[PDB]
Amino acid sequence: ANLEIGKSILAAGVLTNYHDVGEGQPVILIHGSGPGVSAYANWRLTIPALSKFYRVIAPDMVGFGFTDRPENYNYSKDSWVDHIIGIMDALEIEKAHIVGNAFGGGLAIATALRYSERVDRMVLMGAAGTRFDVTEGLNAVWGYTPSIENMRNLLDIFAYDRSLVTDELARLRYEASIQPGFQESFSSMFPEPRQRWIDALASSDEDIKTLPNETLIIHGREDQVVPLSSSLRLGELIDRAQLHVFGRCGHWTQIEQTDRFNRLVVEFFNEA
Amino acid sequence: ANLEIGKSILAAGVLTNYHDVGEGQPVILIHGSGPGVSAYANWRLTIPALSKFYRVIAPDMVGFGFTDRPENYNYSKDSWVDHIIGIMDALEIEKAHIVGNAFGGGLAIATALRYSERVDRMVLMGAAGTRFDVTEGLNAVWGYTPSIENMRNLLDIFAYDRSLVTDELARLRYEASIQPGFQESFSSMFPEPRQRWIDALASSDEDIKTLPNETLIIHGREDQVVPLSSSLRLGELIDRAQLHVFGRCGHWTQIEQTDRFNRLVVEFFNEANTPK
Repeated sequence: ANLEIGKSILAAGVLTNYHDVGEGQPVILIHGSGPGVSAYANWRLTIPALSKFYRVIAPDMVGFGFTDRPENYNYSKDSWVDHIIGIMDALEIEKAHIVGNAFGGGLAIATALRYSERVDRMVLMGAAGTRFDVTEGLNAVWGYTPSIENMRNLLDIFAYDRSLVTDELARLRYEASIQPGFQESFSSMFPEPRQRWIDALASSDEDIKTLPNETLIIHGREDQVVPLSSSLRLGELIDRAQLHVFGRCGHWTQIEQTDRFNRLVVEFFNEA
Repeated sequence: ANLEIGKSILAAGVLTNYHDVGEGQPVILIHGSGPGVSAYANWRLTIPALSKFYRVIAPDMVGFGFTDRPENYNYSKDSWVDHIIGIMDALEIEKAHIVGNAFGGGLAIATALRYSERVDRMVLMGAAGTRFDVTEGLNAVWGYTPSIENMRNLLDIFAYDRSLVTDELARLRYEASIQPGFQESFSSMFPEPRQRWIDALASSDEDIKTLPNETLIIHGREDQVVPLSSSLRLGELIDRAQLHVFGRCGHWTQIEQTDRFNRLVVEFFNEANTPK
C-alpha cells in the first residue's frame, strides 16, 4: 500500500507504478496474478538480494498494482507484453533478465518469444506459459471475492507451511484486494470458465523449443496453484534450462524459500 | 594411478585406498561403478571446492579403486554399506554428510537407512537407490571390456558434449581400467542379466519415504546411464529434499556442470552450519 507504491512513468500509453533499485545489468520482475497482488508484495524480499549487483525493475502489470486501469483496456497476453516492452522502452533498457512468477512467467516466456532481442536470462517460478488443467487452487485465486476470510484461506493455498499465513498477513493482503478498483479489474479478468485463460497465456511447444535463453525453472513440490507437472514440462521444452524443485514448499518459492531462491537467482545471473 | 592412489587405512578388515583433505564437518564422497573408476577420478574436480570448508573423505569402495580386492569377497549392497561405516569408524568419524554418484547414491541411501545416526545431509547425483529398467547405457558400462575404443564409447555415453571425450582421456581411463586386478573384479559384479543388480542396489519406496535427512538430488537431463525419471521418483519419495536438473548435461553432472555443481553442494552443506 505505502511502499507498494514506488515511481510513476508513462509506459506504452499507461501510467505505470514501478520499482527501480540498484545499478548495472537490468533485471525485470513480473509479479503473479492474484487479488491485491503488486510488484512489491511479490518481490519485497527478492529485490534487496538482486540490487546489490543489479538494477531491479519491478513494475505493476496493467490493472494490478497501483498502475492505471485504462477506461476500456483490453487485457490479453499481447497487451501485457506490450506493457512490459513499454516499460523497457520508457526506461531505455535494451536487454534484460526476466524473473516471472506464474502469470509473470507466462508473460516472460511470451516476451522472450516475441521480443527475443530484449531478453537475456529467464527465471520461471511456478510459471505459466504452458497448458495445464486448471487446479482447484488456481480457481480459488482467480475466483477470489473480498473478505478477510476468503483472503486468509486464499493465502493458505499458496503456502505449504500455513504457519506463515498469519492473521496480520491475512488482513493486510485483504485490505489491498479491496483498494479502489482492485477487485473491479481483477474479477473482470479470469471469469468462471478458466481453462481458456491458462491456454491464452501459454505458448506452443514448438515456439518454446525455440527459446535460446539460459533459463532457471523454480517450482515448489507442493505448489497448489500451478502444478509441478507444468515446470517439469518446461524443463523438457526449453533447451538451455535448469530445473530446481523445492520440497515442502508451496507456490511462493521466493517467500517460503527466500534464501535458496535469492541465492540460486543471483548466482544464476552472475554467470552472465 | 599416481594421483588416484592416496592414503591407506584398514576399515571393515580391508586395506582401503582413500583421500582425506580439508578440515571441520566431514563429507564422504562415494564414487560410481564404471570400469577404472576411483574416488579421485570421480571427484578430483569437486574436492577443491569442498576442501575449503569441509573435511573431505573420498574412499575407493571394495573392489573398485586401489583398495584391496579380497580373494573371495562377496560384493553386495550390505557389504559395501559396511565398508563405508568401516571407513568411518577407522577415521573416527561419528556423523557426516554424504555425496553419492549413481552406484554411490545407492550406497548412500542404504547407509542413511541402516545407520541413520551416522549420516547427516545427502547429495544423490544421478544416484541409484530406486528401481528402473536397465538402460542400454548402464548396460554398456557394466558390460565394458578393456580397449581404448571401448572406453571412448563408454565415455561418449557418460557425456552430453562428446567434445569432452578426447583421445587422451579415453587412453588414460583405459589404462586405469587395465590396472592389475581392476578388470578382473569389475567384470564379476554385474554379469549379463543386470536388472538384478539395479534392484538389489535399490531401496523400497517405504524405506526411502522414511529418510529424514536433508537431501539434494542432482541429475543431468540427458543422462544416458541412469534415467532422469529415477531422480524424480526420489524427489517424490524423500521428504526434506530438493531436486536440481541440468539441461544439456550427461550423467557426470559434477564434470560437465562442475562450477554449477560445486556451488549447489557447498552452499547446501553450508546451510547446516550453526555458529559458536
